[PDB]
Amino acid sequence: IRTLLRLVPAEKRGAVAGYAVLTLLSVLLRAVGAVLLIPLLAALFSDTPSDAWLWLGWLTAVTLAGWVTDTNTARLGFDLGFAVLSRTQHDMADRLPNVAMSWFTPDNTATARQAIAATGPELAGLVVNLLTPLIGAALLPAAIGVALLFVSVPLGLAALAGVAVLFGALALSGRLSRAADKVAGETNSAFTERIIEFARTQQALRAARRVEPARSQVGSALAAQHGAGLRLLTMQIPGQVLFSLAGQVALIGFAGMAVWLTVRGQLGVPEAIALIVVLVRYLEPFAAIADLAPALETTRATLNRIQAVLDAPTLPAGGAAPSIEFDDVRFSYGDEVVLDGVSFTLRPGNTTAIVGPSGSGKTTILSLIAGLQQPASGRVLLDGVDVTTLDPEARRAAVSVVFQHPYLFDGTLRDNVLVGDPEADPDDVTAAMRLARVDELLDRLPDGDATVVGEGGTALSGGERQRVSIARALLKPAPVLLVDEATSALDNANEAAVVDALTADPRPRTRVIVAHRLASIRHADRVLFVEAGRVVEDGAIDELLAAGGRFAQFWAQQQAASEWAIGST
Amino acid sequence: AEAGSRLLAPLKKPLIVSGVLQALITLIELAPFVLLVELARLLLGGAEAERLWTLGLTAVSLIGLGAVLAAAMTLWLHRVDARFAHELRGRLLTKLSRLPLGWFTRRGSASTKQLVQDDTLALHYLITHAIPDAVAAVVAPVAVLVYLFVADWRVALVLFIPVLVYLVLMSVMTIQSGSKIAQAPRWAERMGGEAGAFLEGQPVIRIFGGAAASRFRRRLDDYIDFLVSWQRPFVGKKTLMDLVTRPATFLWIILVAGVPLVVTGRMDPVNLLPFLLLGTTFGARLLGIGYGLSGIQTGMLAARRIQTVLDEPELVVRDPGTVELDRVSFEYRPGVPVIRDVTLTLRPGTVTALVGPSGSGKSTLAALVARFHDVTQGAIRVDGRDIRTLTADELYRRVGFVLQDAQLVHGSVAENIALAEPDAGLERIRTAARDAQIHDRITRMPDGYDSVLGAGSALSGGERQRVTIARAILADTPVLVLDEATAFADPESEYLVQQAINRLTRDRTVLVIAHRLHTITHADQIVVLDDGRIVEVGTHDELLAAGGRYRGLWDSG
Ligand SMILES: Nc1ncnc2c1ncn2[C@@H]1O[C@H](COP(=O)(O)OP(=O)(O)OP(O)(O)=S)[C@@H](O)[C@H]1O
Ligand SMILES: Nc1ncnc2c1ncn2[C@@H]1O[C@H](COP(=O)(O)OP(=O)(O)OP(O)(O)=S)[C@@H](O)[C@H]1O
Repeated sequence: IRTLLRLVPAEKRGAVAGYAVLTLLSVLLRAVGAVLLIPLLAALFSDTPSDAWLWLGWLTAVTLAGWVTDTNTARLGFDLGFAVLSRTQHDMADRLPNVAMSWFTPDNTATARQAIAATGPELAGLVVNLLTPLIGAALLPAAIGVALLFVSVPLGLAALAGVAVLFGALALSGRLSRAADKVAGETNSAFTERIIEFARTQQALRAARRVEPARSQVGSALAAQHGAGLRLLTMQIPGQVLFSLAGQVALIGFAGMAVWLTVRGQLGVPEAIALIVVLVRYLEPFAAIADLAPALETTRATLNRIQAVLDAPTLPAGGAAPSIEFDDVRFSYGDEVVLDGVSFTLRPGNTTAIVGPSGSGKTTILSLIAGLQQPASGRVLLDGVDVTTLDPEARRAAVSVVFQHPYLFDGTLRDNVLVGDPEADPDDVTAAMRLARVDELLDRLPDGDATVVGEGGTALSGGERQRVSIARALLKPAPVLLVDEATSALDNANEAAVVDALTADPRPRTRVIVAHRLASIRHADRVLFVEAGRVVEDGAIDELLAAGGRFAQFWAQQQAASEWAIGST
Repeated sequence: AEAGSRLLAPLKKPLIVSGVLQALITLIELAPFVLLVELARLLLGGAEAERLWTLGLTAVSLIGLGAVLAAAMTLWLHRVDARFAHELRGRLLTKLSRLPLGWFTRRGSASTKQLVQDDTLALHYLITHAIPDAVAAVVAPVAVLVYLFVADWRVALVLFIPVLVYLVLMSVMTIQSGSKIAQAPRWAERMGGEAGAFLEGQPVIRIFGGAAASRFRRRLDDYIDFLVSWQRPFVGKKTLMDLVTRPATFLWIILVAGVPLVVTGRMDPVNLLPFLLLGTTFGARLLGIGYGLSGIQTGMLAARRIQTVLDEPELVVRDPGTVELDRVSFEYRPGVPVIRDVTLTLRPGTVTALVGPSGSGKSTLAALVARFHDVTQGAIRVDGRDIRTLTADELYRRVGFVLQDAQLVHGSVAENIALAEPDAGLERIRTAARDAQIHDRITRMPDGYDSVLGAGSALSGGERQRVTIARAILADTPVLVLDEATAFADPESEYLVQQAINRLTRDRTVLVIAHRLHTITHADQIVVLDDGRIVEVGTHDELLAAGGRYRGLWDSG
C-alpha cells in the first residue's frame, strides 16, 4: 500500500531507508540460509558426513547475521510504528477543524470516528506485525527461486514460475473467500430483515391485536425463503481448500521433478533429497501470507479510512452591525435542493425573525450566514463582502450562533461560558450570565458557576443547557448573533432568556432568529416566511398580519395552540 | 458460562462429527510430508521406478481425498448450519412476540439489530469456520509433535528449547504488564467517546473555537503516550521472543542437534528429514492456536447474548373503563425502586393528568397501566379485572395507548389507519383521518390513501404522529394512556395534533403524562409524583389552594 509513504513523518525517512535495506538484507540472508541446505544435506546424506561441518559453520554464521539484522529491523519497526502513529493521529486531529462541514455525512462521521478511535493499537504495531513478516514471506520464495538458478537452471526457473503461480492462487483464494463472506452476510441480512420490521413495529402490531397474524406471516415467509435457501454458497468450497491444494500440488510437482532429474542423472540422490527439502523451504512462506491475509485486510480497511479522512475537502482561505444580503443563493445536500433563488437583505441592527415550515432551510440559511457551509451558487454577503473571502480569524470573529442543540462539553459551567471569549473580563461574563438568566441556574447548582456540567458532573435539563448556550453566544463580541431556537416549553425562563438576548443585549449587532413560538418574534422588526426553500412572504409583523397571508395563518395557529387544554373546548 | 453452551446443545453430535472429519482432513494434509520422507528412504535404496510410481499414486490419491473430504465436510456443515440457524430464527421470532413491550425500550444493552442480525451471523461463523479451523489448528501441532517424537526423540526435545523460551518470555511480559493490559480497554472506550464528542462538537470549534480542539488533543496525546510507555519497555522481550520462534532459528537448532548425532552414527540421516520438513515451521503452528481459540471465544460471546435473550422473562398470563392502581410498586432493576406504593382510581370519563419533575417516574406508571411491564407488587385492575389475567388482545382492546415515537407498519395509509379494525370501510378510514386532522395531507399525496409507508416515507414526524392518532381513534379503546409530549413533538404542526388529541380524548378514561402544566387545568384529576410516589392529588384549584408541591411547580412554570 502506497499510502504508508505519505503517513510516515518526514524526519523518519532515513529510518524507512534503513528498514528497507535491512529487510532486503534479511531476505538475502534467509535465502542463503535456505540454499545452503543444498551442499549441507548433500554432504550429510553422503558416505562421509564429516564434510558437513563447514557448511554448518557457514549456515550458523548466516543465522547469526540474520539475527542481528532481524533485531535491528524490529527495533526500527517499533520506532517507526510509534512515530507514524503519532504523525497520522496529529495530522488527522488538526485536519478535521479545517474540513468543510459538507463532508460530515453520517457514514463519513462513522468512518472518521473509527479512524480516530480504533487505530491506536493497530497503527502502533502495524509495521512490525504486518509489514516485516509480509515482506519477508513475499520476497523469500523469490529469493530462493532466483538463488536456485545457479544450482539448477530448470529447477530455479520452475521455482520462479511457481512463485507467480502460487501468488495468483493466493489472490484467487482471497477473492473467493471475501466474496463468500459477502454472500453469507447478504443472505443473513436478507433472512433477518423481516424480524427487524417485526421488532420495530412491535408496539403497533401488539396494540392493534395483529401480533398473531403478523408473526405467522413472518414465520411463513422465513420458512418459504429457507426452502429455496439451500442452493447458496457453491463458491465457498474452494475458499481455502483451493490454496492449500495448489500448494500441495506444487509440492508434489517439485518433488516429482527432482525425482525425474535423479532418474535422468542430472542430480545425485543426496542432492535430490536436499533439493526436495529446500523446495519445501520455498513453499513455507506462502502459508505465512495466507495466515496474515485477514490482518492485511483489516489494515487495508483502516488505511482506507485514514486516507478518506486525510483527503477530505478543506474550506478555501481569503464593529458595526453588518447588512446580511443574499443574491440568488442555492444549496443542496447532494441532490436534494434546500434553497432555490433565495434573495433578501437584512437591515443592519434590525432583528430579523425567520419562520416557516420544517425542513424548509431555516437552519440551513442560518448556517450559510454563519459560514459553516458555503453557497453552492450565488453569494452570501456581510456588508458587501462575500463570506467565502473572509479571513479565518475574521470568519470566527464575525458571527455568533446559538445552535439548535446546546453543544456542551464536560467541564465547569464557567469554562463553557468563556469559550465565546476566553479573554473576557469577569464583568462581561457576569453580564452574559445575567442576560442569559444563568444566575437563576447558579442558585440551583451546588458549587455555583464553577460546577461541572458534564454528564458525569451534573445532568442538566434542556432549558439549562440552552441558557448556557445563550450565554456562550452573548459573551462573544460578534457583530452578528444568530439564534436557531430549540426552546422547550418545560422552561419559561429559556424563553425569557431568548427575549432578553434579542432585547436586553446592549451590543449593536444584527440578529437573526429561527423561531417556533410567538414569545420571541413579537420583537421582530421584519420576518422572512421561508417555505420549501423559497421566501414566500416578507415584511413587518403588523403588515403581514394585516395582509392576511400565510404568516397570518401561522400566527393564528400558534396563538390558538398556546391556549390549549385537554378535556375542555 | 453454561448459557453459551446451552444454545449449542442440539449441535453436540454434529459438531463432534465435524471435528472428527477436520482432524482427519488435517492428518491427510500432513500425509505428503511423510510420503516425502518415505521417498527419501526409497531413493537412497535405489529401488525400481515402480516403487516410486506407486508412491506418486499414493500422494495424488491422498491430496485428492483431502480435497474431496474438505468439500464434503464444508457442504454438510453449511447445510447443518443453515438448518440450525433457521430453527434459531424461528425461535427468536416467537420470543419477540412474547417479550414485554418495555423490553424493546431498553438502554445499556445491544439493539435488536446487533442482537439478531450480527449475532446470528457470528453463530454461523462459529459453526462453519471457527470450530473447524480451531480443531485444525490444534490437531496439526499435536500430530506434528507426535510424528517428530516418533522419528527421533533426541532431536525432538531440542525443539522445546525455543518453544519454552517463547513461553517464558510471553509469561514474563504478561505478568509484568498486567495492570496496563487490564487498563487498555478502558482507555480505548474513553478515546472512542472523546472522538465522538469531538466530532459532534464541530460547529462550536468552527465558530467559537477556543480550547475545544486542545481538550481532545490532550486526550489523544495521553493515549499515544500511554501506548508508548506500555509497549516501549517490552521492545527487547518482544523482539527476542519473535526471533526465537522464527523458522530459521528452528532450522539452525535442528541441524546443530542433528549433525552431531548423524556424523557420530547415533542417528539415521533419513530420520532427520522429518524435522527439516515439518518441525522447522513448528513455531508458526504453535502461534496459530491462539487465533482459533479467539475465534471460538468471539462466537461464544454471540451465543451467550442470544441465549440471554431466549431466557428473558416473558409476559405471564395468570388465572366501563375504570382503572384502579392498588399498592403498585415497580423496579426496573432489582433493589432500585422507581415506583413505591402508588394508589389511584381513574374514574370513568375522567382525564386523570399525571405531572411531576423530570425523572420523577410519571411515564413509568402509564407504562405499567398499558402493561409495558408487570407490577412487582400490588395489582392494576382494568374494569375490575387485573391486567395480569387479561390476554393480550383482551387487554389491548380495553387499554389503548398513544405514546411517544409512534410507529408505522409497512403497508398502505389505509392499512396503517385501519390496523386495529381492517374490516372498516374506506369511508370510516376517511372520517377517522378527518377526526385526526390528517385527511388534508393524505389527499395531497400522489397515490392518495394507497401510498406505501414503512421505515421511510414522505410524511414527517408531525404527520405520522397524526396517522397513529387516527389509528388510535379508529381502534375505539375505552381507556387510553396518553403521552402529552406528542403535542409538541413537531412544534410546527402543534395545533393540528392538539385538535386530533382533543378529538381522541372525547369520552375515554385518559391518563395524560403531562409535561406542560398549563394543558391540565381543566383535568378532572391531577396527580403529583416525585421519587416514585404520589404526594398530592386533586384538581388544579384544590392543589393550588393547598399550598403544596403543586403550587411550587405552577409558580416555577
Ligand atoms: N445532515 C443532513 N443530512 C441530510 N439531509 C439533511 C441534513 N441536515 C438537514 N437535511 C435536510 O435538509 C432539508 C432542510 O433542512 P434544514 O436545513 O434543517 O431546514 P429546517 O426547516 O430548519 O429543518 P428543521 O426540521 O426545521 S431543524 C431537510 O429536508 C432536511 O431533512
Ligand atoms: N429500564 C430502566 N433501567 C433503569 N432505570 C430505569 C429504567 N426505566 C426507568 N428507569 C429510571 O426511572 C426514572 C425515570 O422514570 P421514567 O418514567 O422512565 O422517566 P420520567 O420520570 O418519566 O422522565 P420524564 O422527563 O418525567 S418523561 C429514572 O431514575 C430512571 O433511571
